[PDB]
Amino acid sequence: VNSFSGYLKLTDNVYIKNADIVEEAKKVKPTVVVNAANVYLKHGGGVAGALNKATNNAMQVESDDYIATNGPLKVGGSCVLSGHNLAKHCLHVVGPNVNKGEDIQLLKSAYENFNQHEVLLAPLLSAGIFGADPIHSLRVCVDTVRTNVYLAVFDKNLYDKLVSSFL
Ligand SMILES: O=C(O)CC[C@H]1CCCN(c2ncnc3[nH]ccc23)C1
Repeated sequence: VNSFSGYLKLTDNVYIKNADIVEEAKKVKPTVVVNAANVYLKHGGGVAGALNKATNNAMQVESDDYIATNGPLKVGGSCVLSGHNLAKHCLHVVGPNVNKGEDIQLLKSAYENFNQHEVLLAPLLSAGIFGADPIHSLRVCVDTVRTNVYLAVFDKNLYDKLVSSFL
């Protein structure tokens, strides 16, 4: 038993809700919140900009030190950093950005990072400003993640289309 509430169950291990991931993180304090990161951990907009704003820019300060030490992530890769006031940990995961021409096949590699964590609150990778089809992203998630994932979908209209079209 865990503290996630109001989710629709899609499969044995994947759940979904119309929610603002920032507000969900603020209430649940999950062990892991996933950020929709880029390779530079520049949290300017989308999910990343919203998560970072909610930390009063502490996420960005920590991220800049991480990059200065380690260099950029790989597309499809991830790193574990602090969850600040939102979660114990933040798993920064880089899905391919279609608006940069990155290979959508890397989306599966991106979701594989979730399997290193027993339970996660997450957005749909490569959705939103990353330019991928969220229905495809959900399919890859279901077919790749084996750990327990709670997906927060900000847009109510999108949430209804994902549910109604789910196979
Ligand atoms: O319609 C969706 O979910 C997909 C849109 C992407 C794009 C970036 C922001 N998107 C979010 N997803 C969940 N929570 C959020 N809070 C603030 C933004 C946010 C995900």
